[PDB]
Amino acid sequence: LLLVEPMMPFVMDELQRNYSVHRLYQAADRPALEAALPSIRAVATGGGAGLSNEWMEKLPSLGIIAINGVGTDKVDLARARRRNIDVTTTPGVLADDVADLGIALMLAVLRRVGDGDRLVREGRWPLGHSPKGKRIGVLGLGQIGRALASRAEAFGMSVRYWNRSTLSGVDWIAHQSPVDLARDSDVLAVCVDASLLQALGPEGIVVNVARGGTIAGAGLDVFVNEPAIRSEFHTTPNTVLMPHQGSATVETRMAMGKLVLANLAAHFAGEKAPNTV
Amino acid sequence: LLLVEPMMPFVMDELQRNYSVHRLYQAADRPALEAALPSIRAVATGGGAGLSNEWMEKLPSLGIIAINGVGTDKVDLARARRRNIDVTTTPGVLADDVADLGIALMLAVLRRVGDGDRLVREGRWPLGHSPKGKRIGVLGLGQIGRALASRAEAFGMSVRYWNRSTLSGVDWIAHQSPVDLARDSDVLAVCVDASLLQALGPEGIVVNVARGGTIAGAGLDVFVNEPAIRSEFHTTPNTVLMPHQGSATVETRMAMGKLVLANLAAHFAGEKAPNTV
Repeated sequence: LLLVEPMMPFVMDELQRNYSVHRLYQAADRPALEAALPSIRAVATGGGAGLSNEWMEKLPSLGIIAINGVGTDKVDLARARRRNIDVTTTPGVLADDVADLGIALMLAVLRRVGDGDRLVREGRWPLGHSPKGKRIGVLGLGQIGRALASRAEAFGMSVRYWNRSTLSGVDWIAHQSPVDLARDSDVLAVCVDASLLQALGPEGIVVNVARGGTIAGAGLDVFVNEPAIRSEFHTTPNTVLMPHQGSATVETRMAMGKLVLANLAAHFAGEKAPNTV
Repeated sequence: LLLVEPMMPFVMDELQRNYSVHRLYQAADRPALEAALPSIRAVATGGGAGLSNEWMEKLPSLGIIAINGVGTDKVDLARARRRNIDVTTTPGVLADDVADLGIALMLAVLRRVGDGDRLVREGRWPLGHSPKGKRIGVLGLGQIGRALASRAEAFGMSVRYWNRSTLSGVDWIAHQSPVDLARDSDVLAVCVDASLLQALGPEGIVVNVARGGTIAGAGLDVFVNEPAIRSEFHTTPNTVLMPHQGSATVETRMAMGKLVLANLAAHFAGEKAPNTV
């Protein structure tokens, strides 16, 4: 198969067992890759790389593109369909961990875990804030959104959210719009402005986990244009940053690999891949 | 009154209102302090400073020593009692926040929040671990211990503890001894060895919140001999450190100050202070 990207060593080993694997990225198998083109039926890739139309046209036998991830911007979905190729993903596997990091970053800002850690490390050794009884506003109550809210309930936080729709079974309150949400939040969780930022007040904080002195802090794991990131952040204050590590756990990556394996053996088994999109 | 230590500006203001306050630590009121000695009935202090016997003997009218804290090693309890002095504390106020930091440090090690934050800040931009389905062993299931366990349940963790006694109402399992606990834990929470450390294995981690390559990490907020702390820590790996910030929140310190105020006005009101110990 065509392995467009490296995945985990042990997702690799699961491949080199069932499959003769040609890695697009390794020079040491460019020849045998070229050879194999007509007898290549499977591509394993990630959301970031996808599979260009050029490469697709190079693979006449290709029947499946298995995406280690849920991103589809890097592959032409309908085009594969017209070539009768199955394009799969790995749904419902990463939200919890993304929600863990969101909470971790939150405690990190709340409790000065960055500023506090360096000051000991920088042999330099300010009161923090408790989450208890504070309004957590959640922007986008999806999978990641719900996970993060319940986790936030354990800290004595009251949940409010923006919405898209209202959720049954919980006592969380829904706000009409994002600014409504901000004016009623002590910590804003972005799980999908200046004026929004301004409505959070000087005690409030923002926590990013999705895409890229008037506020008291921010914990950001995702930024616009990455990783050539603003620069001021590393300088800013009351800021905890992450190299987009939302889903970066062994467990999640292992859960995602197994899914990728599952759609593979399925297709080679004459079946329609279960995670076809 | 005798204010042995600084407390929060607004605990201060609550004092300078009801009380003529002489700060032992400020030179600018050493005279008026000396004067006041015989007409001083109240000391406000913290666990670290207490009130030496020498000073106690200097204060003939003293009827109350209000401790902003629960530490009593820095004051002779029975001696005050024999002088009929009421020594109060501020119980049941800080456990939750100490448990918050314990969890925060945990996520911090689990999810490489230190190593991850600097690498972005150090413009340098390793898979982490999820807590879900991992055994959290709790060493000392007291107030802080219980708070921390429930918070850990929200992350999909299974609670085990060492014990002192068994807790009704929950499905947490009790282990006979500390080493038994270690051999059955993925994260060890110290809330009260080499062999214990060794029983945690190479994936396990230790999180300190109480007193001072064979393990995968550690988050320490309290160390032996502080703050002249080992030094190797700042060098060690997979380590998040805190300048003993267990209780360092505004809310907790505010909750503690109010208690201290309460025992004060009580005693001057001819009553027996409520937090007398």
